[PDB]
Amino acid sequence: MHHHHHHENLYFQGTVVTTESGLKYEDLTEGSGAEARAGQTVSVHYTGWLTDGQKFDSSKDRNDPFAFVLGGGMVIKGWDEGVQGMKVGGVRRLTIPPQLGYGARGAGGVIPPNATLVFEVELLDV
Ligand SMILES: O=C(NCc1cccnc1)[C@H](Cc1ccc(F)cc1)NC(=O)[C@@H]1CCCCN1S(=O)(=O)Cc1ccc(F)cc1
Repeated sequence: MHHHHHHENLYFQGTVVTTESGLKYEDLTEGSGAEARAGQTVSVHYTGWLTDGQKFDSSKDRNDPFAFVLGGGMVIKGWDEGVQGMKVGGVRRLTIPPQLGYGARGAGGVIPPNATLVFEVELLDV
């Protein structure tokens, strides 16, 4: 029988994980609550930037939070992969390569073709 070892949970400080897809992430704060898993409707706060510091979007007050079905293709691939394994209360920084973001199409004329994206995401509910 396989057992989980919780390495990334125990030694998260200053740790940048690079996955087989090429996505990179770092837990800035480890969450205390439940774990995000595929199939769940999750709610989050977020800020997105280009590598050079230009902000392109944020979960501003309004009536947010932002919510989506994990693993269901409602968002960019780096988010469907990156949010899985976060715990409620956690803040996670995602560095997303263009293939896991908007690729060569870009978005709205604000995010250019072939852009790497940086996001800081806070998990509120699962
Ligand atoms: O595109 C989406 N899904 C389609 C899809 C599915 C599979 C693969 N590829 C695409 C969603 C839905 C959305 C579209 C447009 C919006 F304006 C707002 C939401 N978005 C996102 O996935 C990311 C990540 C989660 C927070 C929102 N953003 S985001 O901040 O980058 C958007 C943005 C981009 C450029 C801007 F100038 C401003 C906002």
